[PDB]
Amino acid sequence: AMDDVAPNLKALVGAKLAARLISLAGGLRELAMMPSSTIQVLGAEKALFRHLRTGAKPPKHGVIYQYPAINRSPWWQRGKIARALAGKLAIAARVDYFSGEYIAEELKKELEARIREIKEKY
RNA sequence: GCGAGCAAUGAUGAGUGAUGGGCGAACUGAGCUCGAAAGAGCAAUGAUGAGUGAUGGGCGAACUGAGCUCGC
Repeated sequence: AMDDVAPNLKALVGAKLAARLISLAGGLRELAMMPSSTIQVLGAEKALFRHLRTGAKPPKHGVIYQYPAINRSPWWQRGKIARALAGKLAIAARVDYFSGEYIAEELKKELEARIREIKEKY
């Protein structure tokens, strides 16, 4: 049993999003020090920039956009899933930096359950 | 105060602006959804709001063309 050891972000979202969130926070310490309501908009790029400089439309999502329930679903669900996903990611990044202990099937079950709740709602 | 020089065969005005890429001034911060309705489930370990692309109606918008200069 002491051979099956792994990081959580690789299981909850996988490398295409995990290594992007690390690179857009500059590092994994910095991603673990970030709030859900900034992890939502990491890699929104030109959309975050002009929401500041010109006071434009707030970015609904950043590099999280290609998640398994955002770029492929109705607009009603796209906004609600983005911040819930960023919540569960803000937990997962703090786990993988500060302790490195594995819980990611429960972090998956909670994000199945909150998206099933978004389904009974919408 | 009055005259003098230049000018439609071109007097006047302006040291200031363009195009492209990030960051900073404490994102919202609790509601939502189902139900005859009390109620029930989800939620600060993040509810909700803030998307991109396209379709239709409405609203508004800015070079001049003669003045410039002076001696006592």
